[PDB]
Amino acid sequence: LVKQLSSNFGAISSVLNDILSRLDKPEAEVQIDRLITGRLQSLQTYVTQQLIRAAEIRASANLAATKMSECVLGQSKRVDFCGKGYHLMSFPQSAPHGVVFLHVTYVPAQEKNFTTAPAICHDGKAHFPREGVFVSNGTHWFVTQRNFYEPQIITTDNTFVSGNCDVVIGIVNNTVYDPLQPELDS
Amino acid sequence: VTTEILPVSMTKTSVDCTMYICGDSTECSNLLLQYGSFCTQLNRALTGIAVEQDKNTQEVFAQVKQIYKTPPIKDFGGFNFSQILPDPSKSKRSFIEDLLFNKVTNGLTVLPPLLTDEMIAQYTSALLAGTITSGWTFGAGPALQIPFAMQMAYRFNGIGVTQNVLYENQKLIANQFNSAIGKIQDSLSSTPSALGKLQDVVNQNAQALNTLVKQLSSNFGAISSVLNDILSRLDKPEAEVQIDRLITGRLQSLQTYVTQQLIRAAEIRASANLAATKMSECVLGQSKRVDFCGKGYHLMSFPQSAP
Amino acid sequence: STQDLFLPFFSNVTWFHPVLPFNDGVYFASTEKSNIIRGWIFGTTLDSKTQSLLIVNNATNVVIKVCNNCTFEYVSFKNLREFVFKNYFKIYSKHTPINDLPQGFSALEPLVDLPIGINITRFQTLLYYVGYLQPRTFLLKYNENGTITDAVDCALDPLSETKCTLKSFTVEKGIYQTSNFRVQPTESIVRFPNITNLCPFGEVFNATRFASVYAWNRKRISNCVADYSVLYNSASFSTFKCYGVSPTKLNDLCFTNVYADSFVIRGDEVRQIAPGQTGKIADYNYKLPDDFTGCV
Amino acid sequence: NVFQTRAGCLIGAEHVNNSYECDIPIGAGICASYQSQSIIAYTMSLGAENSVAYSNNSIAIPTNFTIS
Ligand SMILES: *[C@@H]1O[C@H](CO)[C@@H](O[C@@H]2O[C@H](CO)[C@@H](O)[C@H](O)[C@H]2NC(C)=O)[C@H](O)[C@H]1NC(C)=O
Ligand SMILES: *[C@@H]1O[C@H](CO)[C@@H](O[C@@H]2O[C@H](CO)[C@@H](O)[C@H](O)[C@H]2NC(C)=O)[C@H](O)[C@H]1NC(C)=O
Ligand SMILES: *[C@@H]1O[C@H](CO)[C@@H](O[C@@H]2O[C@H](CO)[C@@H](O)[C@H](O)[C@H]2NC(C)=O)[C@H](O)[C@H]1NC(C)=O
Ligand SMILES: *[C@@H]1O[C@H](CO)[C@@H](O)[C@H](O)[C@H]1NC(C)=O
Ligand SMILES: *[C@@H]1O[C@H](CO)[C@@H](O)[C@H](O)[C@H]1NC(C)=O
Ligand SMILES: *[C@@H]1O[C@H](CO)[C@@H](O)[C@H](O)[C@H]1NC(C)=O
Ligand SMILES: *[C@@H]1O[C@H](CO)[C@@H](O)[C@H](O)[C@H]1NC(C)=O
Repeated sequence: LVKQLSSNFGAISSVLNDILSRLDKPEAEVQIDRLITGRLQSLQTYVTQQLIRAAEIRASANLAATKMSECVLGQSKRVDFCGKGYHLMSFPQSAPHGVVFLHVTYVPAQEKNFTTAPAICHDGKAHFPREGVFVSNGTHWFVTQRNFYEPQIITTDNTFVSGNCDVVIGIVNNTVYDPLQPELDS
Repeated sequence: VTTEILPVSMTKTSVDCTMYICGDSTECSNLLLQYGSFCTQLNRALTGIAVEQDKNTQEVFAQVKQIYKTPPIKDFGGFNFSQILPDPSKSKRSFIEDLLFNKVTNGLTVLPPLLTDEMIAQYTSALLAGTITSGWTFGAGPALQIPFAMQMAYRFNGIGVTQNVLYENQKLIANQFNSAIGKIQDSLSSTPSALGKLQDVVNQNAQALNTLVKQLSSNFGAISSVLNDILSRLDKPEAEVQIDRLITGRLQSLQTYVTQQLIRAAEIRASANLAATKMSECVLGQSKRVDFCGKGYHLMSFPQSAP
Repeated sequence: STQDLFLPFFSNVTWFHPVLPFNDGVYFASTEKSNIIRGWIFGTTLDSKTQSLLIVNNATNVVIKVCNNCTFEYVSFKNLREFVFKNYFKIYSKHTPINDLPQGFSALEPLVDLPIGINITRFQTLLYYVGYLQPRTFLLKYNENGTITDAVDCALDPLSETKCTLKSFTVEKGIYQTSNFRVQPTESIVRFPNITNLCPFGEVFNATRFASVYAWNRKRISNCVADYSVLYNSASFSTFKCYGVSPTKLNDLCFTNVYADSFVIRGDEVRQIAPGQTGKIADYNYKLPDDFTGCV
Repeated sequence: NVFQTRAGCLIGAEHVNNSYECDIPIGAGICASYQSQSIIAYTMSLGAENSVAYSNNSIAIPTNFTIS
């Protein structure tokens, strides 16, 4: 913008005072009009660019406000909205003309292969895990939560019965320990 | 299985301000020097647009660290992804990606996109393979394999339906899914207007270029739109005035073109941000946001590349 | 950023230890200790019958002349003396103590401006390096004191064009679109249809009976491609003139109607065939409009 | 030392058969980088390949985590 003040745009001089000091009215009007046309067009271009850029910035600011709300003031489920991983929390840090979020996320780290099944036959009944998956270390079957290997023994509390053994594809076999039988026996 | 089309990038274009205005002429170029730095900032604007286009594609597709690949054995519990998985024989594009790529049809230069269509296809293949074999885990950490039927049981839990409901209806659900994919094929193959969203983009740019070039055929008040003829018929004091009229007109045509491109690129960037968000929340995970990912309770999403 | 006559960086500066052309401007350095280097002659022939600038720096005084018929007269190897001579006449200079040609950088504050307007094509030194200047665009780095501490020669190599584009002396890593390549046209082609359909001067000039002066014959020539070489290029004619055109321009322009009148006249009265002509042939027989356009 | 790429003529950059993460994007898949040292041009790499050990009864369950 400032540099565009040094351009003749066709006049005899980019400096307005020179045109004023070197010419009478009827001709200085012509030269000054050329200058006015050029400089007006330079302002319009500047202002248009600014309008578009400001629109882009406020899109970014609306996104930043959304991240502050859903991400700092809460705990988001939206994937990769609040960093790579399972979002835990976020902290906002002011920066010149902007904001910086520090997204604290949980990343599963050390993993193992297991054998898995969708259900379990017990007495011609199909047992499914309440929450978790059935895993097998190779010989015995446990039920674990899905995001951190923590095997519990399979009981009628980890699982719920549904249907019978003859419909599910891939069902396997174990005892399903019932905690109350020992108490009824003891 | 519904379909959602989103524009992601425009055509990267660049215009040599001086050829457009003063094409291969020195009298015109020295007259154009008087206008200052209009040409350099036109080029700056267009360059910003082009770099932005590459960033748009990078954000939508390059959301996967590694390049997962489907196992040769395709026992996905009864589901048949063969029509969205890549075609080894063919550009290693899927079947549906092939339908899509078929159904879309002076100083000016066009720049090539940074990611070739082959690499876009590899990206979407990677996302697809990761989704099929690992679930949503590959977008949160390391890809953890899980039987597809069991992954889908998770997703049923996700929408609130007990997971015994899938295992007991696995064959029925698999059949409905396979049938729905077939219908997708048919719906795309038959009617073209489906891809209007993408096709329109192309049309717009093409029109906006034609207009630009057509503006070279206007006097803007000069005695002729042919710079050489103005030059060769008139004496330099008067040829300079006529050429000034031409330069002003053509320069304004460029400014109009560039402003339209900037506004349009803002539209496209908004759409590309939407597409990136849909990729993340909709392909890489399972969304609770209502109607963000099609009508119904969302289970999974499959990304397919298109022009 | 300035477009001016400068010394392209790293160029081959000729070394001497004769007369040299001035093509467009001359850098002149000299590593001196014994100051044999006094002065300069500039000009086109440096021999008389033209004006040849003379400059002498003699031991107290700076004689400067444009000689007789003199139009002007001004008066006023550790020694590295640098000079620039460009054309009116402008001399810049500089002088540093150094301890062949030195790596480093220094500007050349001007000294003199002779408003003489001589024609110079050759020059010689009055008892050193001679460079020539080119129209180059430089990017000069004026420091805080207003001195030129660095320059960039914007056509030295791609990196220099980059720096000039950015108007910066340091380039961050990236790709920058600096210029526009254009394949230049290697030649020109002019094509038109065959050159048939000439105006038949073979009836006017190759006739057999030249009619009377008072009753002069007038035939039409038009709707043709009239050869204009033959009439003005033949030496057979004892007179070829035209009064409204360049007779050596007829093979370009075009005319609506061509008329050709033939007559037999006295040789002496031939002069009376012209626009604005007086006499019996001129008045009573054939009068040419005072603004007549055509030829005789 | 002249290399014709789908984006144009690349002069002064050394074609390479490897592939790296894009350093300086040139276009149509080609990137270039400074790497005795010189400037190299190569087809960019989309990422280290991987293949999840999918099977109809195998599951991988993390046993540890990292807060990042
Ligand atoms: C597979 O599961 C069985 C569960 O029955 C594990 O066996 C137990 O292992 C611990 C420690 O090795 C012993 O203290 C228990 O007495 C074992 N119980 C039985 C019934 O064997 C077995 O260790 C698991 N396999 C692996 C590799 O951990
Ligand atoms: C899982 O356990 C069930 C026990 O109910 C097994 O089912 C029996 O299998 C035998 C031979 O396959 C049949 O003769 C019985 O009639 C079956 N009984 C029932 C109630 O199904 C089943 O075979 C076991 N799974 C495996 C792989 O051995
Ligand atoms: C998955 O779906 C495709 C549909 O395209 C099946 O491919 C067809 O299979 C039948 C018999 O195998 C062939 O006669 C057709 O020519 C195939 N068409 C195509 C386009 O491949 C494929 O068989 C299905 N997968 C399974 C396991 O049935
Ligand atoms: C699971 O087994 C496959 C091959 O059997 C192997 O590639 C993979 O690395 C194993 N998983 C882990 C966590 O070691
Ligand atoms: C799983 O795949 C194996 C292939 O080795 C096959 O033998 C087995 O029957 C499959 N299980 C189910 C439930 O389809
Ligand atoms: C300018 O010159 C003065 C000497 O008078 C010196 O003190 C100062 O450092 C110079 N400025 C710069 C920027 O070198
Ligand atoms: C989990 O990883 C940390 C290091 O990040 C390690 O100190 C710890 O022992 C690991 N836990 C297990 C159960 O291996």
